[PDB]
Amino acid sequence: HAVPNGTLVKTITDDQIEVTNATELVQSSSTGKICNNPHRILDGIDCTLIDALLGDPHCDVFQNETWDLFVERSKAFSNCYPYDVPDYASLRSLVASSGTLEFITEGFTWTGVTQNGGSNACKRGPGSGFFSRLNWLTKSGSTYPVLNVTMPNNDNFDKLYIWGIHHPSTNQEQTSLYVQASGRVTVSTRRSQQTIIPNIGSRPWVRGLSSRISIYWTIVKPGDVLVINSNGNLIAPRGYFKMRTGKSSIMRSDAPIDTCISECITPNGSIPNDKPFQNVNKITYGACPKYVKQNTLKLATGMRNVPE
Amino acid sequence: HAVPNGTLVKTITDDQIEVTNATELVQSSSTGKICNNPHRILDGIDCTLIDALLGDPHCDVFQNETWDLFVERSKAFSNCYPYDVPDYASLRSLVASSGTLEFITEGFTWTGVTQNGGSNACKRGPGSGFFSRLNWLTKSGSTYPVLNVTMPNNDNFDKLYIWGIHHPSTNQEQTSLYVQASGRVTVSTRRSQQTIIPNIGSRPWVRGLSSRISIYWTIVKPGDVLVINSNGNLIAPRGYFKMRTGKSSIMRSDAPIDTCISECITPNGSIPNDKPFQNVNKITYGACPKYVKQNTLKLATGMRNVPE
Amino acid sequence: HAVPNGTLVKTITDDQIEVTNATELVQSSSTGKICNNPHRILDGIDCTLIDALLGDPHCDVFQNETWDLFVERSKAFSNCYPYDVPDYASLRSLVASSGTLEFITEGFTWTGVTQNGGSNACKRGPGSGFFSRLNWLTKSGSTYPVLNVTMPNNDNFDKLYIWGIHHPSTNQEQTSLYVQASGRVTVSTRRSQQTIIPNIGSRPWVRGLSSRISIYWTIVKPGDVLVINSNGNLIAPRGYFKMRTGKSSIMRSDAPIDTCISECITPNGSIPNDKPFQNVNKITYGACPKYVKQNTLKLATGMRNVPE
Amino acid sequence: LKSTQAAIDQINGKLNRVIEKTNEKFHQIEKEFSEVEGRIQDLEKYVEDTKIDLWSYNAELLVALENQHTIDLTDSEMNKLFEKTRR
Amino acid sequence: LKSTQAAIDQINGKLNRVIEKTNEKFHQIEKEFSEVEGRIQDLEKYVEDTKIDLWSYNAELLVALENQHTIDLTDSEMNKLFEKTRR
Amino acid sequence: LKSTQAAIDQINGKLNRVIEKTNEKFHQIEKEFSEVEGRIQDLEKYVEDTKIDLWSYNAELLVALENQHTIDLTDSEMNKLFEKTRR
Ligand SMILES: *[C@@H]1O[C@H](CO)[C@@H](O[C@@H]2O[C@H](CO)[C@@H](O[C@@H]3O[C@H](CO)[C@@H](O)[C@H](O)[C@@H]3O)[C@H](O)[C@H]2NC(C)=O)[C@H](O)[C@H]1NC(C)=O
Ligand SMILES: *[C@@H]1O[C@H](CO)[C@@H](O[C@@H]2O[C@H](CO)[C@@H](O[C@@H]3O[C@H](CO)[C@@H](O)[C@H](O)[C@@H]3O)[C@H](O)[C@H]2NC(C)=O)[C@H](O)[C@H]1NC(C)=O
Ligand SMILES: *[C@@H]1O[C@H](CO)[C@@H](O[C@@H]2O[C@H](CO)[C@@H](O[C@@H]3O[C@H](CO)[C@@H](O)[C@H](O)[C@@H]3O)[C@H](O)[C@H]2NC(C)=O)[C@H](O)[C@H]1NC(C)=O
Ligand SMILES: *[C@@H]1O[C@H](CO)[C@@H](O[C@@H]2O[C@H](CO)[C@@H](O)[C@H](O)[C@H]2NC(C)=O)[C@H](O)[C@H]1NC(C)=O
Ligand SMILES: *[C@@H]1O[C@H](CO)[C@@H](O[C@@H]2O[C@H](CO)[C@@H](O)[C@H](O)[C@H]2NC(C)=O)[C@H](O)[C@H]1NC(C)=O
Ligand SMILES: *[C@@H]1O[C@H](CO)[C@@H](O[C@@H]2O[C@H](CO)[C@@H](O)[C@H](O)[C@H]2NC(C)=O)[C@H](O)[C@H]1NC(C)=O
Ligand SMILES: *[C@@H]1O[C@H](CO)[C@@H](O)[C@H](O)[C@H]1NC(C)=O
Ligand SMILES: *[C@@H]1O[C@H](CO)[C@@H](O)[C@H](O)[C@H]1NC(C)=O
Ligand SMILES: *[C@@H]1O[C@H](CO)[C@@H](O)[C@H](O)[C@H]1NC(C)=O
Ligand SMILES: *[C@@H]1O[C@H](CO)[C@@H](O)[C@H](O)[C@H]1NC(C)=O
Ligand SMILES: *[C@@H]1O[C@H](CO)[C@@H](O)[C@H](O)[C@H]1NC(C)=O
Ligand SMILES: *[C@@H]1O[C@H](CO)[C@@H](O)[C@H](O)[C@H]1NC(C)=O
Repeated sequence: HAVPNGTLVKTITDDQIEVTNATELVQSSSTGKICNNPHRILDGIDCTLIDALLGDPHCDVFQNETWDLFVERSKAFSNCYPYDVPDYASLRSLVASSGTLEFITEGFTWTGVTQNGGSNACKRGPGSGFFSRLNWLTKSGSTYPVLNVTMPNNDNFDKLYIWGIHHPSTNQEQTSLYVQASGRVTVSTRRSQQTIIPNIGSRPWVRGLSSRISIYWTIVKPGDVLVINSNGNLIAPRGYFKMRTGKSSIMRSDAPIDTCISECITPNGSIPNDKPFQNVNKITYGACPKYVKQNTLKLATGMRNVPE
Repeated sequence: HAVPNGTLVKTITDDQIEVTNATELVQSSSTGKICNNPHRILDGIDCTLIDALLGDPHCDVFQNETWDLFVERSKAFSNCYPYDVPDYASLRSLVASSGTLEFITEGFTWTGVTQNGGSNACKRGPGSGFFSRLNWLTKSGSTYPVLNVTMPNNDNFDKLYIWGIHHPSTNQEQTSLYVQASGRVTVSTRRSQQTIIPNIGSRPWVRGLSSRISIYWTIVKPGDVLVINSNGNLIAPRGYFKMRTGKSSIMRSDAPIDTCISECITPNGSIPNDKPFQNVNKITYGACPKYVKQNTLKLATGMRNVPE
Repeated sequence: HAVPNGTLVKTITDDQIEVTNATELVQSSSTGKICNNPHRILDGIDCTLIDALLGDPHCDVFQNETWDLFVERSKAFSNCYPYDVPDYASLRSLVASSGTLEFITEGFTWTGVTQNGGSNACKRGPGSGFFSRLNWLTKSGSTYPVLNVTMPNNDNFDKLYIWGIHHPSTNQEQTSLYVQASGRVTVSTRRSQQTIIPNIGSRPWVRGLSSRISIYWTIVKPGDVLVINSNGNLIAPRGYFKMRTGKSSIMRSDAPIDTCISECITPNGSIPNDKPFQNVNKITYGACPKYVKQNTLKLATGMRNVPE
Repeated sequence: LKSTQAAIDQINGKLNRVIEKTNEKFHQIEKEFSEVEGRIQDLEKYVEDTKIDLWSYNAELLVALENQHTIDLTDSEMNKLFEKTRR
Repeated sequence: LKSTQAAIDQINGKLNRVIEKTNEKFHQIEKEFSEVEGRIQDLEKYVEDTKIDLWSYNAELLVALENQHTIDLTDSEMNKLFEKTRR
Repeated sequence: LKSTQAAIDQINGKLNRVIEKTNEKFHQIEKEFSEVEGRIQDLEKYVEDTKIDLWSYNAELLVALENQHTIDLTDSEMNKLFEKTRR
């Protein structure tokens, strides 16, 4: 047979041969909307994962939450003490792979030092505030004594600990906040030990302040022991985080949420996975087809069209 | 012709076509035993390569040895001074690529300092001991003077030097062991120079001790000169190691040894290399076929079986 | 038809089949000469790109120059203050990608400090000299005061700044050159800040000197501000460099220059790009074919030769 | 009639064959960067660019070959029917 | 008789062809980590996983195509002999 | 006469097809080191060696398949003409 309108396709023999029918396997575009079935989607509208972990006052709603794919809108921003995340991508991908916020409190002993320090740059309401998961340690009266907190792990899983080192602006600020002229904080496990010394200096004035905080994290295995030694400029944890293993990731997006049931999520929306290839994006999540650079992969589905 | 029992194979035309005969090119498993022909196999039963290099008392038998493929049993363990290998994989692969233990002694001059220090954590027999290739330098009487040792290279090959920096536990230990309140050790060649300063602090008590040693290595080319400067906390070498170029590698294994002659060695045993593909493991040594993820690659060796 | 002399080619069916004619698509060799059309070729005979940037006295001819492919002869060498380029490849590839030497001077204010320091190791003629783009800052009379210089970016492009930190040999040299017993130099932008402290010590005596200089670079975006703070051992810039985007690269070569017009340049000379594959080299520039490891890729261009 | 259903079986087997999932990833290397970091940026971007290029190549010859086989079969049966009609 | 020895030559050439060694390695990247190190672990594991996946793919189409050619030849000679028997 | 010009069209289309540029690079990873740096040297050399090996493989099957198709067509027309001569 023959038809008056064929379809032109690419070959190795000739660049464009005409056959009676073809197919368009490549997915061309997305619907624009991301939707949360069967995945568990949590919308971090104005705060990213790290701000949810520290406990920013404007995102205290996200507590003890789980998720399957966290989203990060471009409108996210911080409203607390200025900070820096040394090797930010590693900890971001680590916390993103867990997918939970099960924070288990722990009883700590801080002798001779004043806890729960706050600043007006992190007002949790009408008064001064701080982070929910961290505690600012300060001197009491006339001294800041040396600390040596020990915590064991009698469980059968891993624990995550977060802590911070305070960098003052002037030496007078350091001396008035910690009687010690110089600071030093050592974290230690039976196999991993680290030591941090603060850096006095001027930083770009952000939100009306030049002092800084540097955050670090530690992982404790079953049977391991965590020891903390300090003499000044330490932000101590209030507990720990339980580690899990699962299919959890992150994806920066700005698309609205819908109710469709779909296993393929892209930053530009959702797409059906009934096709072998797509050209919407490389960065995908879940069961999503191969990424390519060609949007016009045609597959001849009929005999050669030789009209009369 | 036709047979009543054909063989089903995968195709692109139809998923399972029946032909009269097929073959099973993929190697399916190993014999379980590794065996040492024509390769030279040396069994590091309870001590790895680095412990053989430092000269642990429990593996003084492995001296001046050569090999073609060193093995590392999971039962290996150390019985000496606690240590840390900064960038361990690099030096491990470097020494593993050489394949020899030709240690050539060298005459060194250590003025005003007491040599050959030992500790009860490394008892080589009934008394206190140390490493065989290293020397612990200490003060003599009332001082630890500055050291500036020099060694040339009049040969036509490269030399390997190993050294260590001692991290005490307390400042009193440092002062009693080296009158200098702070230490510093500089290694230098005509193109490569490094400087290390010890770190006083408490470490996880291992084998009843908190002090530590950090090992470093240096390569000297023909015509180059090695200069060592020190003022405290230095573990000096007793000689050097000659570098060679050959086919030497390492493989962690727990399989017993046999007397086969075979050119393909795997951690799970030996396999014949009369086939193009195998699915036992990716990590191989010597002439070994391609690694794949499919154990059922069938190759049709007969006509299509169309029974009567 | 049939011919008495066929051509043997590789197949999958049989290893060597004879046909009537074949072709030799692979380019086999080069002419040996590189030539500068339509590309703009500049010959760095005895000075590389970095020496052209610093302004070495023996290559003051290359100033305010542009190029399309800079060449680096193996006979290049430096004749000035000994130096070190921390992370040399990054800055080399960065400056190589620009392709211009548009250096725009800037008015700087250096209060209380003596500028334009020179040494006999960089004689630009009969007397002592220094780098053309850098200025050596020194004390004036009895002090070296702290410097806090600021420069904005009111333009719509990026600016490149180069600076250096001086490492003296002895503490007496430092004190006599800068009254401050210790040095510190901080570069800062609104998003990038760095701090460098000199290192007093002995280095391999090169050209009769042990002191050293370490170079660093900074990029300033439109609307950004560059702040420099110093208290000793600073080599300040005299201006900035404008950044562009284009097809500019580098290639180390020793081939002479000709007048051919060709779009494919290789370190071993030029080659025509009328072929799909070549085996001269993998490092190419411009429109150059695929690199392979086989020089004998024959393509059968005739019927099978079956002689009578 | 036989040729139509035969060719239908052909392309439908080809389709339900090539549409297979062989890719499974949860978290990958960071493609985007905001500033210039150094050599590690080169390593990252180079490996991922080579990966995407090689995958595109694989896809290219996949479709090329499958289309080629469809041609071979359709033009073969075409000359066969032309022969049986021009006896 | 001719078809049997011909097909034998076919598969035996195919065999002694595809069994070639083109891989030579002495020491490679670390495939196995004991703790979490950082981004370098991602780089290492990703490049080696992409390598093994691509090699498996290469193998896949190798066997696919060779089996396809064996089919084409065997069914071609099959219809040829069926024709010469059904004259 | 028809077969000669037909085969000429075949190989000339094949040629002007396969000679395409799909590679564009300005600056790449360092292929040459002067001293030993560490793990980053392994990463660099391994990724570039895997790249060159995979490209050589791609080229290999490219020429293999194209030569195969040229064979199939030429021997097909060969037996066709032998048949029409041996009527
Ligand atoms: C701060 O707290 C930590 C954790 O408790 C202290 O570390 C512990 O110090 C004790 C000192 O007796 C260690 O005990 C010793 O263990 C070694 C094991 O080789 C043994 O040979 C000694 O005889 C002794 O039993 C203990 O192992 C060590 N670690 C833990 C987890 O307890 C640290 O000393 C404290 N620092 C201070 C006092 O500020
Ligand atoms: C050394 O040079 C730097 C570079 O300018 C100086 O940093 C600047 O310090 C001033 C402090 O007066 C900052 O001005 C601030 O502006 C805000 C907004 O009006 C105002 O609320 C603050 O009270 C303050 O005036 C200025 O932004 C800052 N420049 C930069 C780069 O941010 C630094 O002060 C100099 N060192 C000395 C001697 O101060
Ligand atoms: C520790 O021993 C090493 C090796 O002997 C010393 O290195 C060498 O030191 C001498 C004396 O400083 C250098 O000689 C110098 O030559 C230059 C150039 O002519 C001259 O300007 C200097 O005044 C001096 O005469 C020698 O070059 C150097 N090794 C090299 C670079 O090859 C090292 O100095 C000793 N410890 C010290 C003193 O720091
Ligand atoms: C899938 O999401 C991406 C995320 O933005 C969309 O991105 C870009 O596409 C535009 C259109 O040409 C480009 O100008 C941008 O450079 C792309 N951003 C990149 C590559 O980071 C993409 O369009 C979406 N897919 C579809 C089919 O719309
Ligand atoms: C080759 O040696 C390896 C080394 O252990 C064997 O390893 C594992 O195989 C078991 C069986 O499924 C898996 O559960 C493990 O996860 C494998 N270990 C890995 C991948 O590190 C392997 O079985 C041996 N080959 C054969 C054919 O037995
Ligand atoms: C293209 O330029 C390169 C640059 O030197 C030439 O290089 C080498 O070729 C010789 C000849 O066998 C080898 O011994 C060297 O090891 C090669 N150098 C390398 C690989 O860095 C090359 O010969 C030139 N091409 C041609 C066709 O001459
Ligand atoms: C294109 O094909 C469609 C589908 O049959 C047909 O309706 C239309 O008339 C064709 N157009 C032309 C210009 O052939
Ligand atoms: C062409 O193929 C598509 C499926 O790929 C099918 O839906 C369509 O009906 C076919 N065209 C005709 C005219 O049958
Ligand atoms: C399977 O093949 C073997 C080999 O000839 C034969 O002995 C056996 O009877 C066959 N079994 C069946 C169920 O056809
Ligand atoms: C099938 O092939 C194998 C070799 O691949 C051979 O050993 C065996 O004898 C063959 N089967 C028969 C029935 O000949
Ligand atoms: C090889 O081919 C050339 C080209 O026709 C011919 O002149 C020459 O005689 C041939 N040589 C042999 C030995 O066949
Ligand atoms: C063989 O082919 C080449 C081009 O590939 C052509 O120049 C040459 O003339 C051909 N040989 C003959 C005998 O025509």
